[PDB]
Amino acid sequence: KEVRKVRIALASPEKIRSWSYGEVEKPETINYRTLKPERDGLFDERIFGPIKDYECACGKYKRQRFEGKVCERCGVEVTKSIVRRYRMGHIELATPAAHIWFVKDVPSKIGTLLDLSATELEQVLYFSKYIVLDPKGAILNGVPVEKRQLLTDEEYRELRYGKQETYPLPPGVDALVKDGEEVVKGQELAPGVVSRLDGVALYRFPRRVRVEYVKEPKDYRVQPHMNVVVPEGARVEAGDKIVAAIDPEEEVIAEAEGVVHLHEPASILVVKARVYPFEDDVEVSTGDRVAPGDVLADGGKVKSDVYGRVEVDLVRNVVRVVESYDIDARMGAEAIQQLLKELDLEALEKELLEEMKHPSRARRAKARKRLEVVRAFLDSGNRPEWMILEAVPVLPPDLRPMVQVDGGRFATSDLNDLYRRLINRNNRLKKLLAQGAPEIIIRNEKRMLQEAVDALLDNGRRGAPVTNPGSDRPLRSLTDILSGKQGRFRQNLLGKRVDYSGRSVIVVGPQLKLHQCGLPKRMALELFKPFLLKKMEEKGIAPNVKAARRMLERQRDIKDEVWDALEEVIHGKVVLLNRAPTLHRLGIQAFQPVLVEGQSIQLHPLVCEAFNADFDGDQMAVHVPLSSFAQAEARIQMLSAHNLLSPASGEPLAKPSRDIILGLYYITQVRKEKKGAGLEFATPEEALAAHERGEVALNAPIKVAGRETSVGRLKYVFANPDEALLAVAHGIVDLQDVVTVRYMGKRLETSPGRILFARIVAEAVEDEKVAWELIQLDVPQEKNSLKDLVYQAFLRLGMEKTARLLDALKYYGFTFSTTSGITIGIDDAVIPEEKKQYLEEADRKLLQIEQAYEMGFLTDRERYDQILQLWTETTEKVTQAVFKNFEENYPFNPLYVMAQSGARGNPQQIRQLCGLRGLMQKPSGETFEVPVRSSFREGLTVLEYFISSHGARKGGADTALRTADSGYLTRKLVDVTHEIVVREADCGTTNYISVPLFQPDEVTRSLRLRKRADIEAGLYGRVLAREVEVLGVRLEEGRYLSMDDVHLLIKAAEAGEIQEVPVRSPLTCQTRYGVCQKCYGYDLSMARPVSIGEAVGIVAAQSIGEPGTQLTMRADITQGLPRVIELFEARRPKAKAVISEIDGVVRIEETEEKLSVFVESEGFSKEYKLPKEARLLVKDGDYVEAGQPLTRGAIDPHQLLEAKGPEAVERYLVEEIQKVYRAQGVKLHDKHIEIVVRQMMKYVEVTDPGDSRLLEGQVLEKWDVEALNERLIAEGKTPVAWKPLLMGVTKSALSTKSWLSAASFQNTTHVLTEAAIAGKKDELIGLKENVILGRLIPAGTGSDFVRFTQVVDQKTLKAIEEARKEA
Amino acid sequence: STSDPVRQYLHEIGQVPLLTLEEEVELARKVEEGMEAIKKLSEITGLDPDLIREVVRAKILGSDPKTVEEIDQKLKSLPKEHKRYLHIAREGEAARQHLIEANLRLVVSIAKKYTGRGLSFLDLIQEGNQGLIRAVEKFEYKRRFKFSTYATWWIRQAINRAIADQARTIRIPVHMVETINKLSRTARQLQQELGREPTYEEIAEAMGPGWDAKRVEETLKIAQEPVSLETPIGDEKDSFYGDFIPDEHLPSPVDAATQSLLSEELEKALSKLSEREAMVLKLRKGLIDGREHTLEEVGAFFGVTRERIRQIENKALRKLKYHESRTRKLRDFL
Amino acid sequence: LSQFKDETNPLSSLRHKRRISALGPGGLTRERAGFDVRDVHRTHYGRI
Amino acid sequence: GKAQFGGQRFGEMEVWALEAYGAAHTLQEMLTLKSDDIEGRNAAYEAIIKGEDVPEPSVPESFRVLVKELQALALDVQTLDEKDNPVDIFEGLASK
DNA sequence: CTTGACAAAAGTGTTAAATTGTGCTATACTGGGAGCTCACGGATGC
DNA sequence: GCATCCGTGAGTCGAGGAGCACAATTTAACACTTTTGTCAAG
Ligand SMILES: Nc1ccn([C@@H]2O[C@H](COP(=O)(O)OP(=O)(O)OP(=O)(O)O)[C@@H](O)[C@H]2O)c(=O)n1
Ligand SMILES: [Mg+2]
Ligand SMILES: [Mg+2]
Ligand SMILES: [Mg+2]
Ligand SMILES: [Mg+2]
Ligand SMILES: [Zn+2]
Ligand SMILES: [Zn+2]
Repeated sequence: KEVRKVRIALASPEKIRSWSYGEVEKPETINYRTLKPERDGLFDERIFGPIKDYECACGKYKRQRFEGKVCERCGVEVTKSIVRRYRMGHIELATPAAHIWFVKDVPSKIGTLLDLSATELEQVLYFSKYIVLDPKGAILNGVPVEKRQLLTDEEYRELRYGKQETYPLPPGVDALVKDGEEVVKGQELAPGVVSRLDGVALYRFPRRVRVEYVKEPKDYRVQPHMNVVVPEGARVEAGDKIVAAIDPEEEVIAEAEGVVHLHEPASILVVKARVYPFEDDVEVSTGDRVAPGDVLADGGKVKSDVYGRVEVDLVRNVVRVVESYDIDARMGAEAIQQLLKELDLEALEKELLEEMKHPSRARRAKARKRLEVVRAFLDSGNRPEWMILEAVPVLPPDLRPMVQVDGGRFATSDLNDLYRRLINRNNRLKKLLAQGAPEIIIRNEKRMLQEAVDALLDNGRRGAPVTNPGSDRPLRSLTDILSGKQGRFRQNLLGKRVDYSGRSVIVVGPQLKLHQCGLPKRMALELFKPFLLKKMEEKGIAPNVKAARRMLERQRDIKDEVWDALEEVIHGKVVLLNRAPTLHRLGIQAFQPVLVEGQSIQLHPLVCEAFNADFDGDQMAVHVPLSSFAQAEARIQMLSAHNLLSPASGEPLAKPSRDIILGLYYITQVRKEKKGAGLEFATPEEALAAHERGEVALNAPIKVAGRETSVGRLKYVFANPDEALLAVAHGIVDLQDVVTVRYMGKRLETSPGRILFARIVAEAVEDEKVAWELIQLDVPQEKNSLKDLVYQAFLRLGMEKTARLLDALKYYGFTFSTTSGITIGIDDAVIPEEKKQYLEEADRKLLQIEQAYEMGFLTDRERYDQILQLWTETTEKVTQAVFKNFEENYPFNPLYVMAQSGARGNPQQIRQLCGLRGLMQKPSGETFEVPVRSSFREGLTVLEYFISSHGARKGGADTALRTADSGYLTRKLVDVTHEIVVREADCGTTNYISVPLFQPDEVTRSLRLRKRADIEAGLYGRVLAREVEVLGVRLEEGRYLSMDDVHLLIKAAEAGEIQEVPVRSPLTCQTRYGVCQKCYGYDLSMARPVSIGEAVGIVAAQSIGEPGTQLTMRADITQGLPRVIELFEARRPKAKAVISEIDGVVRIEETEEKLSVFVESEGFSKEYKLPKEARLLVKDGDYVEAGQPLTRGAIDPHQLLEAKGPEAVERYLVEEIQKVYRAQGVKLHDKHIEIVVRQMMKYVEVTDPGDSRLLEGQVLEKWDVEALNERLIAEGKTPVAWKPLLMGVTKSALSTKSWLSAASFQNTTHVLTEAAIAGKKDELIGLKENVILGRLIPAGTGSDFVRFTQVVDQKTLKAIEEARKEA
Repeated sequence: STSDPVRQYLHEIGQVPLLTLEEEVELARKVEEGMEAIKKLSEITGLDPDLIREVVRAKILGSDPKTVEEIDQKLKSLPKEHKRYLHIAREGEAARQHLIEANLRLVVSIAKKYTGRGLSFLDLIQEGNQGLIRAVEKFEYKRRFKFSTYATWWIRQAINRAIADQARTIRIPVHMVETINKLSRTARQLQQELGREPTYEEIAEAMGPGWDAKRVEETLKIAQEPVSLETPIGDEKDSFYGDFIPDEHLPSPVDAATQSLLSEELEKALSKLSEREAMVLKLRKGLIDGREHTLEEVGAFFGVTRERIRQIENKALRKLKYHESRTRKLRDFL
Repeated sequence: LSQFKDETNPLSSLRHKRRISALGPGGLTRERAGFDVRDVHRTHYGRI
Repeated sequence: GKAQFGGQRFGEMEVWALEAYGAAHTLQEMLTLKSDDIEGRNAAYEAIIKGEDVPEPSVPESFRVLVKELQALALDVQTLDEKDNPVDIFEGLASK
């Protein structure tokens, strides 16, 4: 009784009626006066249940004693009122209606089975053309009619009702034909009209009757209101009626005996029929249908000779058989449902299997697509005709509520309107059918009924969307409810609004510890209200919980002891601080709340970078974990002081920042004086004497005898750091003056600030020796050095001491930056003297370029390029001049120190402040010829400011229009790798990847060592697959590569001892539904082997997508997201490179006509016709390999896969995606990209079915076919020959086994349509499926590896063991 | 093509040529003769006239079928003088179908003047078709009036009734819909005459006797259409009325908790009572079976008379008052 | 285009009356608008 | 919203953060006990004010809404167990 | 704990008054009308 | 080649919302019992 799997399948009309507690027969919702729901309506209590718990409609039963009872007076079951959310109804359709999902979802599921195209299916379903279901021997245009043939309305009318036409004669003229005379096509009936069909021409309305009496051509005038009652050429006896009339006064009779002749017809009706006069009463009547040989009229004497509808003319005393066939052709879902009922899926499968052997590829592909649907219906057990609705389910009323609001007016959902229209049209069709309405009225209503069902199921899918009258807003249908960003999945299942949650503005708390946050008292009172009420009840504050809650309702009613109790409540507990967007996992962190006075949240400075939270108006969400599990997970796993390293790269993420770095850099940097700067002496006493004379400065570099030192190193020699800092306090020396100190038995020559920094680390880590090895004393502490210190401290000491060191660095960095005296003035943006000289040099060269152009030595495009190169060169020269001036003359300049330390700014921004702004681009992308020669200190001109505004707008627009692309990419990556979890320690695989230490350098055409960040991002925290012998050090198999091991491997590569490192990677992992511990490697956030049960798939997607989104909100516009999304989607590039399908020697045949490249082998010679504008990277006399590029550009991933193999494309995809993130300085481990690429290469295509039921070209997971192949091999069968397949993250995520995860991602209509027909059963393997059902995710503490752990003290364990083994 | 249902319908009805006045009279005469023939058939053969007209209609339309042939063959078994009335009945039904088919342009011209009143254009036509069918049944050609003169009354009648019955989510009776329409028309005439929105007193006075400001306000309140739960607010397409309407039906966690707190505190207080005295109150107040019982009904369960139980029920009630006064552990839940 | 008046301070209301919007009935769409519609043109000098 | 005294939206990316952390039970509480598990949220609040630990959560009401809305589309969505037997998540309130 | 009076609230009937649903109206009338810096790449279809 | 469907980041504070005549039916008002609680002693 634990939901372990969710199955979706088609619902039969029988099953739909089993769900329903009653048929909804009326569109009425509620009574307009009493507001009580109407009987038999959309809100009927008899169907969906009582409005209020245990109470009938009549109010006779009103208590739980009569549970499970239905009142006889009203019929409402006495039960809970919540059953109205779960009890469904149904609408019994007068005529069947097709489900729009199985019609308009390309490729059509109904059309696939019936072999009907989308055009043909729509025409039949919406009553445009008939379809033949029984020809009944019908002949159309001389060709017999066959089954499944489409007939237009005109064609059906001719076959079913015969061919006939009426010709209106001009008034007065008499036709030359007689009544009951056959004519031919084109024959003249009257002298003004001609026939168009051969048949019996009969008089319609003879305007004048000319009776010939026997005594006499007496003429009678026939008015429209009078009708002739006798035949033409009929002997009428004296007295018999001739022409009848409404008024007997004008009625015309026969005076004497005579013969009646009809003349001047209103029109002649020529019908293709057969006339048979009858002697006695007719054995048939009007409207019947006869076939050759049937006894027609005269008791067997007169018999039919042709098919047709028989109509008898009483006046003419003849029987007319209008030539027609009783063809069985219907429109709409009625015919379609019958077709699906007659299908023999077993017979259809056999025919499709036979057609699957056609050597034509197109027919096999078409047969495969049809056979996949046929196989789906057979295996699922569904029936094809279930796709047509005979009974439409009705949603429970509480899910489509009609609720009164805070006022008095009613609010209702759009589903009630859609249900009402369906009921209104269904009931009207039932009435129309009962009245025997004509076919056009019935056909229009059946078509409208079909559209009503379509609008309810999926509004706007076919035709114009349905809008509520009085507005143009489309009504929200069932498909719209479950699909889209605002659908049920993404808005209510994958994410929810939660209780015990708050939000406020965040301010900086420097006095907080790394694990602490400042939570306002008023937020904490509300967030911890249930816990607080219990605590007040425990103490004497309140008598009980309810009195406690009333006490807290009014602010003035809260005493001072409530706050004391609130302190006791939150003791030990932690809360989750959240800042949106949660790009990575450290966007939610657990903090120990500290109650503060105010309304803003105090955030620790060190967690700001991880949260991407500054204090210009940011807000955060607060969440309170409730149970012991939730608190334990937050305090152990999610605590801020426990997540110190970045999961994406492994480098520290909580590290000193802007103000902290500045304070530490300022005191650790030393002074460089220029007063003395070079004088040489003989004895130190002479040097000291010179200093007292003012000739040489304290820190001026001098030479005493042979060694280069300073006066400070000689004049001030301190026995210990305490004395050195004592001299600083008394003002003898500053923290930046280089002196001589004795520390740890070494006579160091450093500044007191550097010695002070050494003590700062030593006291923080509480171990002098290790802290000495962790720090770099002889350099100023920039961002990079501090980051290395945090990482090294983490490795040597752990999280607790590193967090203590982090807090110590934060305190001293803040303290020293405050008193140091960092400030920004207008003069701090020092203008170099070289700027004026450079601009004059540029102006002279610009004039020289202009003079050369005036003489015609270079074109417009070349001159524009020459101008740009000159200005780009000048801009770079000024940047160097700006920073050279700072380094030589103002080493402590605030702009220089901030830029050098990494606290703030970059040389590009410092140049704009100090040098020149530079070149700017037009809105079209072209750069202006004139640069912005003025910096921000000098002030731009009005024109230069307008020119500079084009790029500021262009950059700001990208910051807004590329976030959606990156956020969409992150969702794709999450949904394709959400199921990847470390599920076991080792999968036992012997495969691996060889991470290259040398990359081919094309410009040099040789192998060069890759960058350290390249090798570290590909080898750090990875298990060695094979033993490596480097530099006399044995790195054995199975050894996790630490950072020291990576550096040793890099050092060995520099010595030419190793070219590539074999490591275990997720690409070669054999673990099903995830990776193993030995193939993933380290948990980069802890620098230790990954723990079993970690959702590395979610970590991988967040690690990749965070830099994409983070950087675009601050490059990625051109070759960032466009290339990464293209690579992750495995899209074919527009300007794709040309690769050789085979290996061999190249032979270029460049000519004026075209460019052609020949790849020559022993017997093979491939020809590649390149375009003229092709940048070839290979020349004649080279040995190219298969898949090696021949032209510069982006390699098509699919062409490379089929030319080289799965390993090559995986290497190419990981490398090229990395090349992007490296360009913008992002460090990201290869594991996360390889996890996503592993999901891309997860599927294969069948090429030879073998001894299996798979189809050629069928796509299935590689793990399944490999398992299938070994099963076939086990029982001695031909294995399935498959082919590796590559697909993008979107296609891979949509083709997963689980329909719940796929439906929540995209194509909810398509995913659910394919799943329901196939009867797919979701095993709930990944994370999204468990989130949707609210289960415990199979990762982290919810993994089967750790979930069943038992904890017990020894006393109970000894007691249980003793009391059980005693027997 | 075929994506506009109105265009497809108009093309379908355009395939039936309009009836000349001679054709109209002939078809109208056949329907009346056919209907009379069905009456003559029933009177003689004995079956239900409604039964026979369905059998005749079934044969004409073609395609309970078990009994239709049984009745149809029975009718054909009549002699010649009676089989004749069958023939007029068949032609009359065939002429009724043709007469209805050829007037499908009339309903469209009538129905196009009723759009925008809560029903779609096709819904008006189909309702107009129902009125057109009724017009044919009741039409009499003896009066020499053309069909469009009499059909127009039935076509507009069916369209008006459908609007009064299907244009509102909360259905309002026809008499009240007429009152609402009359009220709106009266208000508009006053509004265009007084140059401002009329007050309820002004609207009631113009309406006539029996109308006051209270009745006008109630009728306007009744005429308030329900508002959709999915109507967006603001330019952002992420907020709807459904996101701001709380659910007041299901008890809140606080309400469910205090109910449990009261229940456990009441049973604890009832422990101090006697075994029978606590039983009487829990049964008189309906704490066991769920429903309040009577002194007589409680009496049958213990075999005690009505008057005695009231005394012990009151005595047990007084003891709880004594216990609550000495503890005050139950006052706060009130 | 009929927007709730922003009158935090007199400058707020003054700005709101001088704002030019490419959206509204008959204009562009917030999501269907490209980079070209949103970029500063050379002719905005002195006008926008 | 603050005006409606509403909760904080714990969207997809926030759910991803808990999944990446491995906080399976913290995620389950927010999905069920603190959002839409009507029986769970009533029992959790009652447990807290009694000084007890909150009970194990149950199926969310949003999933029940999803199943019924899927049933309104004539799709037979059935929750099964280890032995493929149907499991009633509606507590017998929808079984005719 | 019983028996007998006593109001009396709750329960069973009656005709009345709104209230709601239904059919009819006869010169002749016979194919709608609304909307128009389309946003743009990408994938699966004939 | 193109026709069509599907996709296009996350939170948040406000601002918002034809007429009448007739039969048929249900809703109210009026009486007359019924059952049902309250004293009354014994
Ligand atoms: N449409 C937006 C705008 C902003 N943000 C978030 O809010 C931040 C706002 O950053 P911004 O103030 O524009 O720049 P900073 O990065 O703070 O600038 P600096 O580095 O100079 O401090 C973004 O980085 C992002 O985290 C967002 O999610 N969506
Ligand atoms: Mg900032
Ligand atoms: Mg900010
Ligand atoms: Mg000295
Ligand atoms: Mg806005
Ligand atoms: Zn009842
Ligand atoms: Zn593995």
